[PDB]
Amino acid sequence: MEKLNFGIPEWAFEFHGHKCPYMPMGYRAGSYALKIAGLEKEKDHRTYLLSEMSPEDMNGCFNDGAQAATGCTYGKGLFSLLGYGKLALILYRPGRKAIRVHVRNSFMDELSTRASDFFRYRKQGYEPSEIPAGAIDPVLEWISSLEDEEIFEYREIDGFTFEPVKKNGAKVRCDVCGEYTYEADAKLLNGKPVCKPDYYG
Amino acid sequence: MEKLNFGIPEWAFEFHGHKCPYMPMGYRAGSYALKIAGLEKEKDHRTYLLSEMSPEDMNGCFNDGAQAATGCTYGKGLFSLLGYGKLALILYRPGRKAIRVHVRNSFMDELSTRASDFFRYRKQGYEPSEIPAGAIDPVLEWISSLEDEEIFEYREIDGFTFEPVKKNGAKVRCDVCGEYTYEADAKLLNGKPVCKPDYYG
Ligand SMILES: [Zn+2]
Ligand SMILES: [Zn+2]
Ligand SMILES: [Zn+2]
Ligand SMILES: [Zn+2]
Ligand SMILES: [Zn+2]
Ligand SMILES: [Zn+2]
Ligand SMILES: [Zn+2]
Ligand SMILES: [Zn+2]
Ligand SMILES: [Zn+2]
Ligand SMILES: [Zn+2]
Repeated sequence: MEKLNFGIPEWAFEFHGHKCPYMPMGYRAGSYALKIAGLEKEKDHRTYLLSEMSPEDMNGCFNDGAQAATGCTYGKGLFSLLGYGKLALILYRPGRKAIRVHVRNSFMDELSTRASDFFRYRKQGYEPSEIPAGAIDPVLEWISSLEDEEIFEYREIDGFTFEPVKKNGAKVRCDVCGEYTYEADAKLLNGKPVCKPDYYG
Repeated sequence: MEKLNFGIPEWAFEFHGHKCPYMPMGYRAGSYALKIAGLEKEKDHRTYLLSEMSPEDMNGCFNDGAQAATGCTYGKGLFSLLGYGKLALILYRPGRKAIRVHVRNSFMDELSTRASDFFRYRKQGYEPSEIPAGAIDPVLEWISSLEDEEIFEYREIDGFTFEPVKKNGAKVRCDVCGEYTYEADAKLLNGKPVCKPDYYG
């Protein structure tokens, strides 16, 4: 698709399912990383995107936006988390210096004020779909009015290296349940391929 | 957005970036899991989706489709991989029996024949965007012509339990670099919060 809501494609909101400040921020961050790199969105498996967040962080919606803006998705094996707890992305394409993008602390301080209504709802436990548009639309409008430079900082990293997980497409029927199992995940039980649930159980 | 290409929303293809058989299969699987469960797409953080694939499996594009169909995304903390190497999903909403959906081996055998052109290109190393439409469009048309029952099997699991990762939104300025760091990922160095890169380096 192709049409914008608060400067973010409408499709990105349909993927994510709701309006919140972090998915747009992640989208903006991913777009900015590409602009800096002089790259277009990734259609295939060439460029890597690493988020500095961890699974324990709230606001992981940032990662949906980042994947959405760059085409470096978790499913394609191009998106991963480093676990540092920072609102930052590292775009890396082998043979080039990686680009790190960080959301400014000063932007975060202003977002806390600007989006206090939205965050008060979230603190009480209301899911984003239950939050009134008046509490979120002005925040997204504000974010869309800012230049990339007002939200983010960046730098090139010199010695960055990253080797992704080695992938394998071969499959074999599990000896116990009969289901096709990717060889990479099959266990051997007396010379026969067995899926993990049947091996360990 | 809202318009279909081969029975899959056009937006899902823009997110993923290219045409391949597995993203649509994952989309179909996720949609079927919801239909069986009697649930609508997840706008927020209520339902969990677990893929039985691992990061070492080729065809992880299945996972983009699954997230896209269900609204159970990796960014929202609702999507995870179990690492069994099966083309299967488990939809789970606390207080109900989980639903497991498996892509039939027989469907996989027919896909190998039906999509031999596409897979020959992939075996040579051509990325999906470089593959001619004639090698992929008839495969997607075929998939759209099949009923859910022709592609998948399902079952309810009785004793399924899953506790997601405990999340925390609090942040503190790292004592060394000054960057806001989610407390959940901060290290303590003589009573001061330090981000992992500054702690370990
Ligand atoms: Zn969100
Ligand atoms: Zn910074
Ligand atoms: Zn107010
Ligand atoms: Zn609620
Ligand atoms: Zn098995
Ligand atoms: Zn794909
Ligand atoms: Zn089966
Ligand atoms: Zn041919
Ligand atoms: Zn190529
Ligand atoms: Zn630090």
